[PDB]
Amino acid sequence: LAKRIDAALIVKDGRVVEGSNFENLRDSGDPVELGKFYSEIGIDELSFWDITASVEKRKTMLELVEKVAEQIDIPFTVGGGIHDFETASELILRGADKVEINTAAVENPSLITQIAQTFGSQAVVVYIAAKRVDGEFMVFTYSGTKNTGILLRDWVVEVEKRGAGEIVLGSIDRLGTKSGYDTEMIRFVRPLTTLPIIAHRGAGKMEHFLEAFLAGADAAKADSVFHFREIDVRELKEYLKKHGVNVRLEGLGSLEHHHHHH
Repeated sequence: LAKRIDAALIVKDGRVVEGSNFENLRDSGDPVELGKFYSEIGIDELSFWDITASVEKRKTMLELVEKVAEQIDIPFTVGGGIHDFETASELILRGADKVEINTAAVENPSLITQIAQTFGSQAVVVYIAAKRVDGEFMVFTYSGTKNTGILLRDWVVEVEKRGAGEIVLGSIDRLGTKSGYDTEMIRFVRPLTTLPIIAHRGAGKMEHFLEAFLAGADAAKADSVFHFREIDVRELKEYLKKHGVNVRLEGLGSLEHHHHHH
């Protein structure tokens, strides 16, 4: 019944892709300052999703993880093309609370178990990109481009069996949309796993988060809707609490310039 609000930042070469509209920041495209800003206004957890193309990706992600852990105190996940145990191991040891895998786990589900055996299930996030194909939810890999022919219902069960800690459920059918989370897909997955389910893609307004939690999501992740300020994070948490959703609010408070405190 406790619910989580997460912000995700897509990063390339240590930069926020397409930036943000927070001109109060010294550099609105710097993922550490943006991430620290989110942790101060009330985001519960962060995801840093790297799309660095060329041969610099591994070093780039280790450098990001290093800088994030030194400045940021809320949990964060790194993801985006993490392909084996040694890469994931390096990133956790460098300071990431959680590592997210997708394509590599679909192709080699043993990878889930290998990470969880050393670092515990709570360190493992599996991102599942799913799409309706001929009346069935399917799993897509390679940045949503490869139909694996694997059914979502089968993969969710296998992901829990292999030892993942939580699932991010990203609806390709909502990619870039603003009409709501894929609540039908969330409801479809909810009876199939006891793991935390994190909704991703489709958020356009505050009411969409309420819908996702009524559908059984344990957490809701968004990116552009926060970065370009269509939704204010504190306003969202106040709205959710007002309508009965158990979000984390008492741990915040100081954002209205209330007198002074030395």
